[PDB]
Amino acid sequence: GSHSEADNYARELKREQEEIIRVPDTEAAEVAEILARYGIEPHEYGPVVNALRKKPQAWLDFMMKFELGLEK
Amino acid sequence: GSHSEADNYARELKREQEEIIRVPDTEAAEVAEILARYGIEPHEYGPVVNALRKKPQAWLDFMMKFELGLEKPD
Ligand SMILES: [Co+2]
Ligand SMILES: [Co+2]
Ligand SMILES: [Co+2]
Ligand SMILES: [Zn+2]
Ligand SMILES: [Zn+2]
Ligand SMILES: [Zn+2]
Ligand SMILES: [Zn+2]
Repeated sequence: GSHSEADNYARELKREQEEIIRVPDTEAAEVAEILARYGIEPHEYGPVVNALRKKPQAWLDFMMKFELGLEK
Repeated sequence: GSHSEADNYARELKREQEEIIRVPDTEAAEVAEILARYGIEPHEYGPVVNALRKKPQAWLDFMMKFELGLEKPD
């Protein structure tokens, strides 16, 4: 039986959104840590992390592409 | 036969660093176009571009991952 490239991503998209809902602060922290890898200081990344928090699908996209390294 | 040419990474790492030198402005508007996809606004991302420009090593690694979707190894 079949393993769609659709199924794997929807399987990962589910997990991640259940993660945004159940522990949203932890997920913000994951964005901080990715940006702070690039010597970007909290005063500089703070507002970007915040700006994602308010646009949950964009924030979800950003985990998907930049935390997990998967695409649509 | 069995392959040993410098991999995509090693290649794009050369091209990205040169771009950063020759047209830094364009590479800066590249970050804006990337962050802008996720609804971030200039007042939000402006300082992040501004921080990266002042750190060529950071800026190269950022473009690699965010523009080209490749990781620094080790
Ligand atoms: Co500062
Ligand atoms: Co570039
Ligand atoms: Co370029
Ligand atoms: Zn996750
Ligand atoms: Zn997580
Ligand atoms: Zn090869
Ligand atoms: Zn380039």
